[PDB]
Amino acid sequence: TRNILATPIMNGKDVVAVIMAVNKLDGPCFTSEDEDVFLKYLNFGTLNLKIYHLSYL
Amino acid sequence: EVEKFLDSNVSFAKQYYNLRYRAKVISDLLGPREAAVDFSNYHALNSVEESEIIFDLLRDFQDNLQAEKCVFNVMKKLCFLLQADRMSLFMYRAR
Amino acid sequence: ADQYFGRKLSPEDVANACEDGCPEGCTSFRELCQVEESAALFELVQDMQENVNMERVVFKILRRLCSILHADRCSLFMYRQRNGVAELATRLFSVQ
Amino acid sequence: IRSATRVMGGPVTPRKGPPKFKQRQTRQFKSKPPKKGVQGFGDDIPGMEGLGTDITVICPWEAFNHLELHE
Amino acid sequence: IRSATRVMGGPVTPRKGPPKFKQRQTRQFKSKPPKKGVQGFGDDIPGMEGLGTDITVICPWEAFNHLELHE
Repeated sequence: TRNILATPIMNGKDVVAVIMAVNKLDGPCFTSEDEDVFLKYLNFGTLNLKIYHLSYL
Repeated sequence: EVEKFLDSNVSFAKQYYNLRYRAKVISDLLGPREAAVDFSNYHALNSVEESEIIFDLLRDFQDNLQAEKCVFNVMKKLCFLLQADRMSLFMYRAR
Repeated sequence: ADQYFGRKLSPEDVANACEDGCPEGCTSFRELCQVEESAALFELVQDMQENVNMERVVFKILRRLCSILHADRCSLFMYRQRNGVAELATRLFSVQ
Repeated sequence: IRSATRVMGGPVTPRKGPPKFKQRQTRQFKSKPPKKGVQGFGDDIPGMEGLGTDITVICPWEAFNHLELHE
Repeated sequence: IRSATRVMGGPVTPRKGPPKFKQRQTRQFKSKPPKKGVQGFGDDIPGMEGLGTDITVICPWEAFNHLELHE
């Protein structure tokens, strides 16, 4: 592994999971414009993981 | 410059495009904005690029779902799509 | 056949009646890449109708997020606590 | 194949050391510290937050906090 | 105050009749009938929605499910 990009997923003040995006293929490293695509596209998976966590409780 | 017009085939084209431009479009569609559709004319029932109502509805699935504003917001557009005058919501209980 | 980046981006204007334009009303590449994403998003919302599938839907989100970023692999770690200490297990590995 | 993690026996772990076990739950209270900024699903249950009484009785002056100090 | 329903002071009903009050429950049987329909959120709790403890005791032959007729 050479490059890494990761973020947590939060329910209130608690953590539920962690996601990773190892190993970018063309540039030397991940640019700064991808860090907003990441957050704005994980907004839908956040809802599903929060629903799963709530159903488990 | 102009000699680079082998693009009469659409194979390398749209491939370069989704390689180098999709990110900006998908990052501005999902950001804070407002839909661009006229809501007075009752026109064509709809078109295909015109279905950005899907994005407008997804934009509110972000946080702290109040469960009252979202239903109101979807009904306020379902009223326009159906071409109806009034809509209402009844809730279920048992005593 | 080669890639000359230059700065010429003007060949992204309105396109004439051409092939691979099956949707009705698309007049630009932007419209195509918008409608495709909208359809892909309406799917996977049709899959949370009943019996929420934590494994399946996240898998289909990751398969798209790996293509968008040009990355080579992706993953998912779950969080749990045993006798007071916290730890992170594995639930999805090497999705490509 | 090999489940993509290349381990078949059981859960493996990087660290090693002496085990640590938990203490029993001796004393309980009805109170929690005041709330933080952000909230998520399942954080509004009556009786599971606060001090068990309305803030009026603890702070009577806060009752008519609408009117200023002029009166 | 329009109130969107033109009613104030209390709920209104189309028809009225003599009151009916619920009856207690005594027997409290454990088991439940077999489950049919779509699942939906809020089901699959282990202890509930089941008969007895396990399937094997109810149908002792069911252990040999994968086997064919001839054996």
